[PDB]
Amino acid sequence: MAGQSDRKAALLDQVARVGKALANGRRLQILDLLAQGERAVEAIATATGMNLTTASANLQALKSGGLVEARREGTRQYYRIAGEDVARLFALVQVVADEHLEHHHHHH
Amino acid sequence: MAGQSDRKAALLDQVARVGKALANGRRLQILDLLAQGERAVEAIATATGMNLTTASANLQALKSGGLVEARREGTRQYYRIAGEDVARLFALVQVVADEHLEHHHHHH
Repeated sequence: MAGQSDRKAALLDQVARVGKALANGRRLQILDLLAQGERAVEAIATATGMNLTTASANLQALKSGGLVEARREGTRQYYRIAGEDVARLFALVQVVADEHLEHHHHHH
Repeated sequence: MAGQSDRKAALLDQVARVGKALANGRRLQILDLLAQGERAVEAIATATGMNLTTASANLQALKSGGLVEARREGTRQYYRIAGEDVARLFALVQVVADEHLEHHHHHH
């Protein structure tokens, strides 16, 4: 209670940070693809129709946000969602948006 | 038959939209405040130390993302989290953020 703890602003900073990474749309194609399995940069880029150079750039953007991480198998860099925390969050935002855009008139 | 149709792309646009709303720290504080109950613009503005007109813009942005809804009674415009689903999202990301905000050292 002494004074006030504004450290929560750093918490909001992290929330905004992951938001900035997610807010793009095209980079969500990466998350969606990684949710189907962890993949190498070459695989992710080509599959989504993006250049490897540009992919590495925005993968680092997602990595710094805290969405994805990278593992080195041999000489390939495989990207995977940092943790199920972000994975389930991405699944959540997909579902919550889906059932709102597809607001079905359930009626029998 | 159905060969190829990229419909998921529009779904990602909606996700990017809510991401932009979450990418605003000043407005995230409002979400944490409105998670405590529905309150009129005047109350929200004063509590945060922001102008009513500016707060309205902040609130409108959140509402446009689908974060909060406008529940009007009498002569007051109360803002509240659009749904429990959305509240659980903000709660989730807040927990995820906090979980990464200094994980500390557990040596017991």
